[PDB]
Amino acid sequence: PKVIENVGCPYCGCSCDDVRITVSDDGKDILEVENVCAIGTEIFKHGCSKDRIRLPRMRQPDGSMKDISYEEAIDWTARHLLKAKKPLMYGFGSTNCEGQAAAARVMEIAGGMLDNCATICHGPSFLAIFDNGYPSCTLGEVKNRADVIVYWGSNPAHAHPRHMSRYSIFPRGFFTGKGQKKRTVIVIDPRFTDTANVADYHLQVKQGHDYELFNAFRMVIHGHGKDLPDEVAGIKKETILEVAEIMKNARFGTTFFGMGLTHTDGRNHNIDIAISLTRDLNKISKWTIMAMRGHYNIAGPGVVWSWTFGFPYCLDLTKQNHAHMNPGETSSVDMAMRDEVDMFINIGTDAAAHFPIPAVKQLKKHPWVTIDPSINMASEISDLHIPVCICGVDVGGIVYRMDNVPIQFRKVIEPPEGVMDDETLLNKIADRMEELKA
Amino acid sequence: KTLNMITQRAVEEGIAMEIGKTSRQYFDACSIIEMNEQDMKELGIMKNTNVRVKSESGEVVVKAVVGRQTCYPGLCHIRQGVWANQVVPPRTQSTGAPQYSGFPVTVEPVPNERLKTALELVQGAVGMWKG
Amino acid sequence: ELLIKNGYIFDPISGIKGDKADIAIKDGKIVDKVSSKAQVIDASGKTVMSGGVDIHTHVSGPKVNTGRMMRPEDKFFRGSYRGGIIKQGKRMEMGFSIPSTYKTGYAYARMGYTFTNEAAMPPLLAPHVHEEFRDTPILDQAAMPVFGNNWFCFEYIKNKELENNAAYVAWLLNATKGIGIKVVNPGGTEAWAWGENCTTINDPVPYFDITPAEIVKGLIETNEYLGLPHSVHIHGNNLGNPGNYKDTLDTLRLAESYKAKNKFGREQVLHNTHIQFHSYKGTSWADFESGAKEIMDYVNANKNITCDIGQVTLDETTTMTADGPFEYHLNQLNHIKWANVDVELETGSGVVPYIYDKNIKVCGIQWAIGLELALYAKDLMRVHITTDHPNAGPFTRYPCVIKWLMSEKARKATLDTMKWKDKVIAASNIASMDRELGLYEIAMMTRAGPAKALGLAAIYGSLVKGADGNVAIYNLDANDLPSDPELIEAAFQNTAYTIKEGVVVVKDGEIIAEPHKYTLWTKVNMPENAQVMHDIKEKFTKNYTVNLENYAVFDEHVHNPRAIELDV
Amino acid sequence: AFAVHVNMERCTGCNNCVVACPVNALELNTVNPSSTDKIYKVINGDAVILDVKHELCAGCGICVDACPYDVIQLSGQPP
Amino acid sequence: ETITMTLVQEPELFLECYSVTPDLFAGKSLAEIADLPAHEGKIQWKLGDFFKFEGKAGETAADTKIVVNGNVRRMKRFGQQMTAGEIIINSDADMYIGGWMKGGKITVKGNADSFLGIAMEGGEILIEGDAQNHVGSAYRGDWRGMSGGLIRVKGKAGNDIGTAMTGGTIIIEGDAFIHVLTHAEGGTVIIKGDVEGRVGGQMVKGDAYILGNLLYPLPGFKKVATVEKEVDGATYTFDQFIGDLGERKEKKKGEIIYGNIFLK
Ligand SMILES: Nc1nc2c(c(=O)[nH]1)N[C@H]1C(S)=C(S)[C@@H](COP(=O)(O)OP(=O)(O)OC[C@H]3O[C@@H](n4cnc5c(=O)[nH]c(N)nc54)[C@H](O)[C@@H]3O)O[C@H]1N2
Ligand SMILES: Nc1nc2c(c(=O)[nH]1)N[C@H]1C(S)=C(S)[C@@H](COP(=O)(O)OP(=O)(O)OC[C@H]3O[C@@H](n4cnc5c(=O)[nH]c(N)nc54)[C@H](O)[C@@H]3O)O[C@H]1N2
Ligand code: SF4
Ligand code: SF4
Ligand code: SF4
Ligand SMILES: [Mo]
Ligand SMILES: [Zn+2]
Ligand SMILES: [Zn+2]
Repeated sequence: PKVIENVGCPYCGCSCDDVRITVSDDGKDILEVENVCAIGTEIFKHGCSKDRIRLPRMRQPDGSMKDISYEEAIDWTARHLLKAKKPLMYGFGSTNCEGQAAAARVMEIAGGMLDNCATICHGPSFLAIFDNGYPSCTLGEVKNRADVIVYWGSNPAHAHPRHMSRYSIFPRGFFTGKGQKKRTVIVIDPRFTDTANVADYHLQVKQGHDYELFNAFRMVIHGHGKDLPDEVAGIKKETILEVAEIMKNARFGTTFFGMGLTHTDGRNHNIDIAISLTRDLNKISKWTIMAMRGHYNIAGPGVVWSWTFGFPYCLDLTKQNHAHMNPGETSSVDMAMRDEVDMFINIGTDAAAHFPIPAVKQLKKHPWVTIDPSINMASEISDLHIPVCICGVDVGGIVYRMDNVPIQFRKVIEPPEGVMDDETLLNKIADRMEELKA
Repeated sequence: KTLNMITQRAVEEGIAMEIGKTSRQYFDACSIIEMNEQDMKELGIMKNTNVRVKSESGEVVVKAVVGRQTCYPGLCHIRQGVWANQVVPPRTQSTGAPQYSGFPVTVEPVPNERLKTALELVQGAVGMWKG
Repeated sequence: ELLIKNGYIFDPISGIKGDKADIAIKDGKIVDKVSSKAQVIDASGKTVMSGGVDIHTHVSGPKVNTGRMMRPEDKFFRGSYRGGIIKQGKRMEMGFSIPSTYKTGYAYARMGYTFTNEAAMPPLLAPHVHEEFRDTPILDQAAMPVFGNNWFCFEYIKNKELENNAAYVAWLLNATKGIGIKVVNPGGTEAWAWGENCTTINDPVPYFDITPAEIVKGLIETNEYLGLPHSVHIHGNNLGNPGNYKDTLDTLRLAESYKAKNKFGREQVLHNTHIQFHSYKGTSWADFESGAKEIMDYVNANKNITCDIGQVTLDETTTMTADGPFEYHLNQLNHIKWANVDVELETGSGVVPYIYDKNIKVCGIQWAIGLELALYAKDLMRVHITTDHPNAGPFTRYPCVIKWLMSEKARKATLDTMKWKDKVIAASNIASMDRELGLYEIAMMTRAGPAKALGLAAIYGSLVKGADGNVAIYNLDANDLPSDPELIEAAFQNTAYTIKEGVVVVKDGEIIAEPHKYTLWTKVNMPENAQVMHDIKEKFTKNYTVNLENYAVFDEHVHNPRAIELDV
Repeated sequence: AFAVHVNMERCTGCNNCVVACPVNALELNTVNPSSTDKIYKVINGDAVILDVKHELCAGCGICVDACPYDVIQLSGQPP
Repeated sequence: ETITMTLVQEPELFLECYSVTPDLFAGKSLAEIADLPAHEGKIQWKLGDFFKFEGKAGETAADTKIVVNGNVRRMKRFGQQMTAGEIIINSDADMYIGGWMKGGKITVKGNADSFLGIAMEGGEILIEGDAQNHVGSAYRGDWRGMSGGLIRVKGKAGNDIGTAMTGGTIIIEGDAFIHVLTHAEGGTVIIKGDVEGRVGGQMVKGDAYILGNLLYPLPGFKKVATVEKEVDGATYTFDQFIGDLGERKEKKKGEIIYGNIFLK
């Protein structure tokens, strides 16, 4: 019955911080959680569990898995990181920004490849940002000004549940006092998703033809739109002209994109034609692209490694004094394919589940270490499983929202007696490696 | 028959993973095909029956249902997870983003065959399936 | 604890010109006398100054991180790294422009600099700035929250509540741990949120019907009433267009009725920054010449106006200013990348690469303008050196700026290697100009100017008793300046030594250690206003996505603060 | 004064039924708010209707039209 | 006049042998060449630890000529920044062959991995295998990329052919895949086979000769004329399309210039 305000929900890009927890009398049981979506409710319900991992656990010859002390696990990982020739550390989607700084230091000492879930998720988007730029905005800007909203290839209803009710559509802002009723929502994707149910338009496009769709829109905008064919990407020219007229007349627009663009043919060229469209629309209106980042602090590795090495992802830290970045050559999946690794470290992700199984097969040839709070597929095919605190429930810190706005997450439960957090763990690994004098 | 395919999200799927990747909720949420009613009739797939989704980079036995989110004739959909990534092709096009949406696949109605659990799928792909 | 024996001293705050004085640092603070247990430094024949202070530099923040992401060509180009290859310190140095935090810290340490004032920060994005500051290595650092497009400061300067606006500025500063006030494109940046711009000083903001003049005057009244250390740092309007010297004079005439009242020593009331950007003349880029003469005539008249130059270093760079319209206009000029980051109820942003190459009349004249500004200054204490890093070039080109000032052979060389020399000399005045700023003058406008203007000359910027023990020793002798200007370049590029509060951190130009750093802020002590408390709560409930209890940087997310306290 | 029923089994906690209800929007979005009572609040991930005795609803259909995956049934007949 | 390299020890991982250029091999003793640096993983090898040398290099790179005769199919960075001379790879190859090259020529007798000829500025390449994607593509985050020289991929190309190309020529004797000449500004691309589509997107200026069949034409190109053109061959009577009307166009003296894509 000790109600705690302003907590952070640590799952989706929304980084919602309007969460209220009613912690038990002893400060270690969560009773009721208000204002959060279900996916979040379950995160907190799992964090407040009574039967949770407390010590590392090693793979014995028999194939079972027995516990070891933290110092022994740190010794194991340090010795292996030094003995290896090009270790790969992957993850960082779900960690505080101190967890993504400590890891950068550890792999600076080691000399391996450091990488995050950007490669497999919105890294194709960054590659377009490198090409064309990122005309964007914070989310309060679309809350308080947006007149048109476009969800191109995204599905907020199931990806980011309270995105619509917090930032985009339903809130009544300052210059949008009328709320939804003066917002025009356009949703583009081949399915008739729940976002399209809520929407007012829908451009059911053939899966994979978004490049042709964007080119049609941009010819319309550039002015001689009469040269369009009868239909484009399955969309009909009159509907194209309708949506384009709405976009032109928008007082302040905003485009959101997701897997529909970053996981189909022409991974980054879809995103950069979208960005070109936004830059073209800002000739006569105000339009701001914006990427639907997935995990809470998945924009955290981007900024932290931007300030540390200058490169958001796919870091080639093997020269030990100059880093390199080329996603086609230094990314986790391509290196796993070309068996270019020597050790895989699972930190803040589920590589076993969410990688292609050929890549997982290629990777498991080498040692495999997992730093997770709870059991998952990586912790089931790893060699040792080091527990760690959960961001936002057992430990606080900074996280980075969809739009690179830092939210400060709070602590609601003390972690089980013995369990440390990743910044302490990565720092101890780095200290032990320097002790081993490499 | 060529039957283009995508792999995407669902709230029940997110809920399931945060219950736990090894839970009955996760099994129920992810082992799912959400295809079109016209395609189900034309192929010969009984609603709520196992089916063999076999692409060039694998194979998986997955329950076949119909989804509210109306897939147009010629589209498939698995909620992302163990089962979908058993069949996702690894081609990246030198970008690091595998072909997670938009790969061809053939669908074969194969009832009377069980579904493979998440642990069984992954630990057997690696060669660790003790149980 | 340390003494620097027998080195030429240049302390403008004490009027010392080439004396063989001895500085006895004792536990971080300079003291007159220390016993014979202090390790000595034989600085014979070496020019000693104080630890330089930089007043305007964007070495952190969301703008800079957006640039670092958007521009990976910056680190790697044509096969080899333009940032050079080096690991002197315990970490890496990546980046030619917009260097990573570990390169900025080390490069300033090698420069001799010790304090850097990260100019613009959106107040909502304060944990970002304080996180990058924890990672910068040796330099002490403060950041200036931007209050010239805040909606709360549009309401209060509309309705004429000096007390309420002062209470709000104190609350903001106490939340974002800032040190002053920056007005970036007064009013116009918010009209950019709709897509427009305030092209003059008089036009109203959309829906607010307040003007740049009114907002600048209101913020000046607020600042001088609270007695904040640093004045109202001002950007200006009609940036980067020909003929805007008239508007620059119009905006500089806004201080004619104020006096700097504070317990700190500063004579400014407003600080007009990168003025070589505001000192253009003519109609377009084909009838474009320099108005630096007029700008510096006005500044040489007025004693409550201090400036700095934005000298362009003639290379490739990314330009980051908190105002949108200038960056968008630049993108439409050169057809290169463009990034825009609108903040909620606060500011704008814009990142655009740009090539200041030598083969353009426009870039040549832009280079000449800053030199004309600096060489027309009768009082150098009021005109400082920055480059608006990286807007006019990276800071690793400060010694190039100092070479250009101190050796007219350098300027003749650059003007001769320039392509349209005839056009540049016809449309400027720097070809026939003899002035070579002396070593005393350069120490003045590098160390004492910025410190005294920031109103913290007590601790930084001088070698007088009680100051903070930050000393920077250089190679060159003050008796005879080098014949070859490249010698000056190297001498200011690499320092013979550098001390940070008593601990030597650079030797021969090679990093040695990194003890720690401070992050200065302002600590206005004053009873709260129920009216501003209510207005802030209402505005966060209705308009801001973050919460009121999560807006203030937590007490544990700041790195060794050392506030500067105030009263009422 | 009608009766709304929320299917807890498919409610995702999206909170777009709370934000869109025009009786909820009375407190913070009106000049001189008249009544400050609220029909829905999302407790434990599902929308709970505090309007137990069916006194504040007005059968507007803004909440039924808002929920992305239809889950709110509006009853126009006396309970 | 020539150098012979023969792989003796197989490296378990990929060797970044950037040091293998005529520029580094010119005017060096055999022991020195054998001790030129070469990385592998996070370790640095000496390049005599994986090769056996037999030859005499010239005083100048324009004189010397390297011949690699082993399974160098896991070796990357061959030819990097090669200014003049000659290289031969009597096998296949991996990533960055000929990267940022300014002259000379590389005659890979086999395949090639991605990033072949990245930002090249002159010289020749004579691959007879199936080059992967990013052939001639500019480095990530750049706008002025390949600006001269010749690439001759005698097999199936891939994605991102001639991205942000500025000058020169990329000839693909086989066929291609999506995204040819995106963001480009000048030069030619001569594809002699089936192309999936997306050719010429974002183009500001340039030429893209195609002798196969576009299966997905972009909406941004319209047919304006049927012209005869002798491109790598003889009169093939192309029906040119004009410009990417989706993207802004640079204007010349008194005329707007379009990026015209040709077709069979
Ligand atoms: N078929 C298909 N597969 C896909 C995709 C697709 O589109 N289709 N998308 C791919 C993409 S977009 C990515 S993001 C992946 C996403 O997939 P993942 O990135 O793997 O996301 P999760 O599986 O939820 O990882 C959460 C794990 O991190 C743990 N964790 C939580 N907090 C912390 C912390 O603070 N510290 C540490 N050390 N651990 C913590 C959690 O307990 C959990 O074990 O899916 C990918 N796989
Ligand atoms: N419950 C739950 N929530 C999540 C996640 C989860 O796994 N479970 N993952 C989180 C993370 S890691 C991610 S990155 C985010 C991302 O989630 P989102 O970026 O929002 O994307 P998706 O949810 O996968 O749905 C993408 C939509 O694009 C459609 N689409 C597919 N192909 C195309 C195409 O070719 N063109 C167009 N125009 N549309 C196409 C798809 O049908 C789908 O409707 O969600 C996050 N939220
Ligand atoms: S939208 Fe995401 S961050 Fe917000 S409550 Fe739901 S799961 Fe948490
Ligand atoms: S019908 Fe209208 S008044 Fe009633 S609960 Fe729904 S939105 Fe509120
Ligand atoms: S809008 Fe629908 S799904 Fe969302 S909380 Fe309300 S009833 Fe549940
Ligand atoms: Mo993701
Ligand atoms: Zn400025
Ligand atoms: Zn500035």
